[PDB]
Amino acid sequence: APQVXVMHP
Amino acid sequence: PVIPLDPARRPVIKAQVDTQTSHPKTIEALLDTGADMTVIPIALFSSNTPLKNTSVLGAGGQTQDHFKLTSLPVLIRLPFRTTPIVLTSCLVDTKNNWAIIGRDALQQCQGVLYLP
Amino acid sequence: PVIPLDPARRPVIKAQVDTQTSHPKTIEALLDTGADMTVIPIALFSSNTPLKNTSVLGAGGQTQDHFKLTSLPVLIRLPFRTTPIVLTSCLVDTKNNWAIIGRDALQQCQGVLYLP
Repeated sequence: APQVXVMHP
Repeated sequence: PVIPLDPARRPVIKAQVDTQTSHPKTIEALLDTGADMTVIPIALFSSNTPLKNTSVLGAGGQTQDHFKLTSLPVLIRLPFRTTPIVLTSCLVDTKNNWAIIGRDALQQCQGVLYLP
Repeated sequence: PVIPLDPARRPVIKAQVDTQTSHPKTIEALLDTGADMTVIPIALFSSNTPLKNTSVLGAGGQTQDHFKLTSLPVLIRLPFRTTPIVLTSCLVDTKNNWAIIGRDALQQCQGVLYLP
């Protein structure tokens, strides 16, 4: 797969 | 522009996206050096719209059903620039939460990440 | 350095990461403007460490099981630097898939994106 990265709450 | 990196204020820019399926729209997008590929919300697309399925690796593992892949290029215009970025293909978020400008597109803007 | 962005080549760096729970270790980490906080593989912590609960939003939606938060700060040294990034806390990847240097770490290097 391509990668897609990250958020809080 | 120079965009400063801050944990509490995401590097977002306004961007005109042309899906070739309906009139171009303005979205708010995250510049993301950790995205292989660009992501735009399904809401940009007409309802008659054929999209290919695909795997995406995310924070919590590989997702099968969340993202789709376009068949046509997608053109993106950044603020105050006339030439579009043209992506051969790009990812589509079915949940409408991610608008992400990835390295495919930043390569085209000739974007850089700069560490002092 | 100026890192060029390229979809076929992940922008990665070699970083020495200090959990303060086992000896420091140099790992390869993804440089990632689309991350609010840094992510460190659970493997780098004594299997005897306390870790808090947390929820993270990923490409596949919210996850509450996959990432923990650190009880102690984490120090990170980058190539050719005596002085460490200091992270009050950060995320821990329970499945050891990811090492990601995020906007927290990058603020302290004063990294920027640049779009010509």
